Amino acid sequence: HMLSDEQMQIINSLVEAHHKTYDDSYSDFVRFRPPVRLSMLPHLADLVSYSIQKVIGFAKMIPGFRDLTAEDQIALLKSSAIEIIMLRSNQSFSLEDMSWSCGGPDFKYCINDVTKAGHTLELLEPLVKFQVGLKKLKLHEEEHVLLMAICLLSPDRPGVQDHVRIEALQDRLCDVLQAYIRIQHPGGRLLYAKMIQKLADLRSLNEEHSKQYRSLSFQPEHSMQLTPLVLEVFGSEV
Amino acid sequence: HMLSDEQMQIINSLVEAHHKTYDDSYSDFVRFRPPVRLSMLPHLADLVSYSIQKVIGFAKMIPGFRDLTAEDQIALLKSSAIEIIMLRSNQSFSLEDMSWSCGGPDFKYCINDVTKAGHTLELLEPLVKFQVGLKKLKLHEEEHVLLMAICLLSPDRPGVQDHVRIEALQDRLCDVLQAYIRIQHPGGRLLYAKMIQKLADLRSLNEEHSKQYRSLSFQPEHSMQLTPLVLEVFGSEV
Amino acid sequence: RHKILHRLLQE
Amino acid sequence: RHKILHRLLQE
Ligand SMILES: C=C1/C(=C\C=C2/CCC[C@]3(C)[C@@H]([C@H](C)[C@@H]4CC[C@H](C(C)(C)O)O4)CC[C@@H]23)C[C@@H](O)C[C@@H]1O
Ligand SMILES: C=C1/C(=C\C=C2/CCC[C@]3(C)[C@@H]([C@H](C)[C@@H]4CC[C@H](C(C)(C)O)O4)CC[C@@H]23)C[C@@H](O)C[C@@H]1O
Repeated sequence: HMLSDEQMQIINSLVEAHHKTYDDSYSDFVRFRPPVRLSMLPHLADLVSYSIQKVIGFAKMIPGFRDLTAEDQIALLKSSAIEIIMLRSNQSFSLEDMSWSCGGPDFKYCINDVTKAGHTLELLEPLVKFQVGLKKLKLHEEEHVLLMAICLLSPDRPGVQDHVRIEALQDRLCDVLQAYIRIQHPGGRLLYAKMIQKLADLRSLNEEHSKQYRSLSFQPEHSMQLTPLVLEVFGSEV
Repeated sequence: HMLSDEQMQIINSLVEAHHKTYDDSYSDFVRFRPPVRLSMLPHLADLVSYSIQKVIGFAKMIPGFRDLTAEDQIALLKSSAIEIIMLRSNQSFSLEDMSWSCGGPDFKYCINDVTKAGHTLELLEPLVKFQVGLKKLKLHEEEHVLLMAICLLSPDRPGVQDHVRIEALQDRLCDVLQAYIRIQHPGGRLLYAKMIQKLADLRSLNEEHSKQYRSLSFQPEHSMQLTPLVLEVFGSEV
Repeated sequence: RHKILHRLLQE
Repeated sequence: RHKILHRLLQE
């Protein structure tokens, strides 16, 4: 069959929200502290902090996210932030160079660059393999933003209070996605299942990042290089 | 008469400490977030945060500062930091341009630049007049570092516990300074009194900065642009 | 708690 | 309190 008017509206809301909160020019990157080849921590902390602001604004056009309590919104953002960032970064990832190409050579981040920001191959290896698998799925823009909104409105996050409601919005987004794939995506007959498994990958990426971030945020000579937003969001402040 | 061996040692310790913690090349400035013409807040926050690290290291070669309790050291640094920074910045201030010239044109800060970092002429006017008066005093390098060490080891700071001891080290530094002026500074017969009055100026500059910083640190869209070190040091965390 | 997050979610 | 200051004063 076809998609309802309500699902078309949700799709249009989501991609407009992604378009407003993601700059294909990457021109704001000149305002981060410049990269140096833990030499990359200042630049990459700025990059993530900037990305967190974007993710907050994207969240902010998700239909129904705002109508949740401010505590639920904070819970959802704090535990899903790094996953949305990992997800959205696939738009700059390129299989030809196996890295993220945002500007010229200064703003291209390969594995060795992230190494010099306090992270090991235990995170980098699954992360790059995640970007590779997700890029080969060749998602439509609608599926990409749908996946990000589904990932963020997960009710199985610590701290969420109104599970019922969040799971409800997450379910309606899953049905829009599942329907958009079966109608407008040729040969997507197993795609949705694979996307749902990408979410599970993000959970394992999340936990190893949360571990590695802890060890660096617990050393003041390193956590002094982070930003207030990063510390607030990635800290266990509760 | 002449200066004792002990006072020569103190002088040499102080200027070596200043030389190690102050870079006339200003070449680390490329690693701050770049200035933009509250557009200057990110660059100037980075500049101050970097300067705080330097001031800590300078403090760290002051003979006797380390032998104080770690709480006294924190008390002394938290309330004197912005004053030492105002003082040390006179080395880049130039009367010919009425601003601080550190790099090329990007790293020259005139009054309008600081305006766009959340500060009013109520602070900027006395600050620039302070830099002007202090630069026309044409201090020797020894007097400049002596003045900074005296300013930091002031026992009339909130939070200090061992007044006796800090006032003692402050007194010995004042007598070294007073003696160096009368022996090695031609026509300095009123200079020391004027330097002591510069300290009083710093107190009034300190308080108006503390007020203006409060109003900006209380707006999260602005305090998110500060650094962890700046927030820790300039906050009333106690 | 979460001074900046609150701020960025309002407006 | 003052996690970074403590750190930068040691060493
Ligand atoms: C953040 C984005 C982009 C890339 C993101 C990347 C690629 C490089 C490595 C990054 C920055 C990860 C690292 C683990 C960084 C380095 C340090 C930082 C903290 C949070 C301090 O651990 O995380 C997080 C997402 C990873 C570029 C572009 O697609 C925009 C997107 O929002
Ligand atoms: C910090 C130094 C230099 C200049 C310092 C200046 C000149 C420009 C204006 C500055 C940065 C003042 C402002 C009030 C800045 C801007 C915002 C920032 C905070 C602390 C956020 O209020 O204070 C502090 C010392 C002022 C340059 C050089 O001499 C090194 C020296 O340590």
